[PDB]
Amino acid sequence: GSLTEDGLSYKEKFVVRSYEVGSNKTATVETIANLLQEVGCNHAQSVGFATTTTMRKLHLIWVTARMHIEIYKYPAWGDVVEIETWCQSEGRIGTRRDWILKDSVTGEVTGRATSKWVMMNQDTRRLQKVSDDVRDEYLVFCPQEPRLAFPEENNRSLKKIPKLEDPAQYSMIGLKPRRADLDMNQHVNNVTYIGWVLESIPQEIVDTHELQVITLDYRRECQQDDVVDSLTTTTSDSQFLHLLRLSGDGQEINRGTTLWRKK
Amino acid sequence: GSLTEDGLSYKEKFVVRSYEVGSNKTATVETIANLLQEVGCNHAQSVGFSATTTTMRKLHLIWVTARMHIEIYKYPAWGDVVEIETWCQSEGRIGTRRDWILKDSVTGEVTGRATSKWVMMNQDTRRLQKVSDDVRDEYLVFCPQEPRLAFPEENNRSLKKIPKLEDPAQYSMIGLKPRRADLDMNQHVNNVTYIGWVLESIPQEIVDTHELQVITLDYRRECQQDDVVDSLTTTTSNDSQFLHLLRLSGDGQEINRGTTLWRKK
Ligand SMILES: Fc1ccc(NC2CCOCC2)nc1
Ligand SMILES: Fc1ccc(NC2CCOCC2)nc1
Repeated sequence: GSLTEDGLSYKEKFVVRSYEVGSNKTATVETIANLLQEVGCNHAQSVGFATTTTMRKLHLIWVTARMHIEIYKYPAWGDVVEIETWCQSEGRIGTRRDWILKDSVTGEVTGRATSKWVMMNQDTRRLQKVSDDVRDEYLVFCPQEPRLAFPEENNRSLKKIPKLEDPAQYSMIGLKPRRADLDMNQHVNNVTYIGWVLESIPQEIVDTHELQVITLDYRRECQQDDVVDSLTTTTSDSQFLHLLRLSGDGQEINRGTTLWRKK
Repeated sequence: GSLTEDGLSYKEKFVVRSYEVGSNKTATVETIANLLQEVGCNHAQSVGFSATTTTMRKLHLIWVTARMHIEIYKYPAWGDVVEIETWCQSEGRIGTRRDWILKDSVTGEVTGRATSKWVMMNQDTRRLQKVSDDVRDEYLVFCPQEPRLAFPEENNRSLKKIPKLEDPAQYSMIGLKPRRADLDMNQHVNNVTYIGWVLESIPQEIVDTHELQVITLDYRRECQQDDVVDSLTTTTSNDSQFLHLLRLSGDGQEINRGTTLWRKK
């Protein structure tokens, strides 16, 4: 991979692997989500980071608040997908990371994604606004004019998500992470929550539809010793409302929505 | 990736990804195992098995893993390039073998090696069977004719018999179940998931203070997408050795047995 000519964005090419595809021989949305985090990580490394010097001094880290992905075509096993990524400040609210996915052979846009990140103290887990000190440290690596993967006014990436009401239409209970679900810092990888959300969608929907859009809000982290319940209700194309909560006390960890198109 | 000059083996380079590494910032043994299956798949495709032969498709036969044996000297770090070479060899009518050698791309040093035994099985009845002369002749033209072994040694750990763990187990992880990411393109549980499940019953303190050097896993029965598994481990031993057993949560039907060898960091 490499930074682009202006040094304000980053591109990387990936060849879709045999174990990365589902039963239609195309990349799963979890493989796509892993590729998004890998290209994001390579972008941060390329510009010297993903915490700044002031963030390290104050024990602050970036945490995902929201992930939104729209796929038009899933790349097939053996296909090359090119992913471009960039960051932008959202004032003191936090930061945003966007991605564009393209078919390497045709140059056609096959997907797009956007994510909202908030600053959090590593130890107390207290959310915070971004200080002007940290904003100045990453502004030199971001486009100055707004650049959006989802520019449209009133688009799906900014819609409020309601809380699923019991009883859920579908459920998958007792989900728990194994060591492969953890990241290098021993926290549950953000992509695992995408998998857990999808576990409560009936297999018949998966067999007859393709996932077009997924919006996921992250409220609380699942610990390596926690147990999760995945809940889904049809709200409709087929649309669903999702809720992930702790198996015991019912504490919310995520809420989301999915939109599926008939094959 | 590409077939080598003689067309009897295949090589491919991989850059270790951020989500592929553990707490030491080096590739997990499950990432290594996924890379082994990917290079094996690319080798089959390169020689026209886009991995069953013509006779196998006619007779509804498939290759299934009977045993996987991996030894790692150095796990590649996040961002490192690892080169993997793979080849196949017939083992008469018993089945086939696939071997791998892992190297550090920069130094050319061997950092790991693996070997696997595969048996023929009817896709529908699940009945194991011997390799016919016709099947053997269809893949012999893609294998080295002289024996080529990743574990040539006359007393290697890749061929040792594994006993069945006796209850009570010293350690256990119960109620393990696959999610959609654990399935392969044919909706079967990926062979690498069983490696993860075996490792779930090793205490975290061993993982934090030791590095996994060797893993030998026997595959007896497959876990369905709706089955539930229990992972059992007992210490048998600076080095620490363990005996492992995976069995169905309900009736206790064995799905895998294995051994691991760990060295102190
Ligand atoms: F845009 C991103 C997305 C993820 C990331 N880093 C995490 C993903 C890999 O292991 C843990 C750290 N950085 C930037
Ligand atoms: F050498 C090998 C190893 C595994 C494999 N099987 C593949 C079946 C589809 O999912 C990816 C793995 N083929 C060849």
